[PDB]
Amino acid sequence: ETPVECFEPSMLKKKQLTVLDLHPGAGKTRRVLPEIVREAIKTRLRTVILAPTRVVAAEMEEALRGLPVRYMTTAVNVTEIVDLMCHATFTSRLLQPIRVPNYNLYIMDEAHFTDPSSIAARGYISTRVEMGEAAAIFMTATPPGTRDAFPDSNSPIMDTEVEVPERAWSSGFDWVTDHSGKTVWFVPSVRNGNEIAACLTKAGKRVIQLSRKTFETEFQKTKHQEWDFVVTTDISEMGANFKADRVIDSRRCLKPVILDGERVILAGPMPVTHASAAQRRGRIGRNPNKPGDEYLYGGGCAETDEDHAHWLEARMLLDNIYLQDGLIASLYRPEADKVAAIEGEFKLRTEQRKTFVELMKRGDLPVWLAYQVASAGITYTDRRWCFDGTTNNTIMEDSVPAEVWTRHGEKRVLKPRWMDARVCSDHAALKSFKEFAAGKRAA
Ligand SMILES: Nc1nc2c(ncn2[C@@H]2O[C@H](COP(=O)(O)OP(=O)(O)OP(O)(O)=S)[C@@H](O)[C@H]2O)c(=O)[nH]1
Ligand SMILES: [Cl-]
Repeated sequence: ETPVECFEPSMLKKKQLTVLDLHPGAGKTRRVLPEIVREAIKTRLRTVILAPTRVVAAEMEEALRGLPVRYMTTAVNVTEIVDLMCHATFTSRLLQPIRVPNYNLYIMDEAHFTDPSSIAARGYISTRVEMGEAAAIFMTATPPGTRDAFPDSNSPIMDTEVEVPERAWSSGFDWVTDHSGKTVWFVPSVRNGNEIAACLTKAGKRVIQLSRKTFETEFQKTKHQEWDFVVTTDISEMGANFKADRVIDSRRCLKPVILDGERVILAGPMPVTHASAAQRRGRIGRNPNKPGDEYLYGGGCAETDEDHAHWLEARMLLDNIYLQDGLIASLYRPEADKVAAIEGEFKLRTEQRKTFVELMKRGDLPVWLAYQVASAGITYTDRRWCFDGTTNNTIMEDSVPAEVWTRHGEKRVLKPRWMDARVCSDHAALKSFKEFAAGKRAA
């Protein structure tokens, strides 16, 4: 229950689940993780290590060099004693009709990650631990329920609430561009990031944008002194290391919300959680001999309620991940109260379960949307639902209805039967959903 400040080998005994909240300067990846891994190899424990991103996974692979650790960059079925993969890869593996190894040790890094695949992985793991099959270590500086937006750092951080631009500006924010150092700017969305980055670029700044779809390749560009701003969504809350001296934090996020069980809207921008604010601020103050890092933030914090879609989507995943004796994993208890749904409420019959996973893995659809289409009895290749919805579900592209040529040869207005705002959030999202609706892409 209570987080612990340092690793101790008793945490590796079955039924133990520990939240490890390491102090600044502890060297989690380079010092603590190899100690845990060596002790795991020592006691012949089948172990998996779960990184939030491929960037962190690559950092772990380096830190663990010379140890028998196998890094699985993709969710392909495999079947030397320590596996390494991303949270998302792990959950994708759980969905395959192949049993995942009987790991007796799970190590999850940046275990505060609130994406549905991470929530689902935490529920599966905590269930395996509760059943005496394994031990688990959840590593995070911001465990569930944290209310401290201003935790300790290696060096003191100068915190100041300011007006943070939410749109492009032409004047009135000279403190933004008068800065001569490096700034990480957290924005609530890709579209907002696009508008802010363009404005900084117009002002002569060298900007790198980061988001979930681009993160691995664009994060590489940060590894040099060749930039003035990183403009990033919340994805950089999950262990992204920057050499910066300032964070500009909107303190805002978008929240996917299922309205009346009929549609998903992206509500907000609204205040971030305390954990998110702490992690954003946590990009700086990291050098104990470099004072003066600055955290400029645009508003207050607020805690999630039950209307956030990711926890329902995690239950949709876990209901369709088998265990022995037909068992269904529960959410990790600190998060279980974020949904009203019970284990099994979303468990689909075999053929519709298969379509559900196809829409997610092949179709790149959000979990909620994939579930609506699968549970309606629609097969994966039937794209008619993308066009026969209410006019109220028309997706707009440049202030006119978006239009798609189907592989059958008709031009159709994009009007999905179920509307999930995430498929048309940004240009990259829409482009993908358009290719999906065109029946062109079976991936
Ligand atoms: N390039 C480089 N960076 C280091 C080295 N040791 C620590 N750092 C970086 O200094 C920062 C502060 O270290 P620390 O407080 O221990 O954070 P940490 O997250 O536990 O450190 P780690 O998991 O990345 S090893 C981190 O960003 C860490 O990556 C090092 O040997 N080389
Ligand atoms: Cl993103």
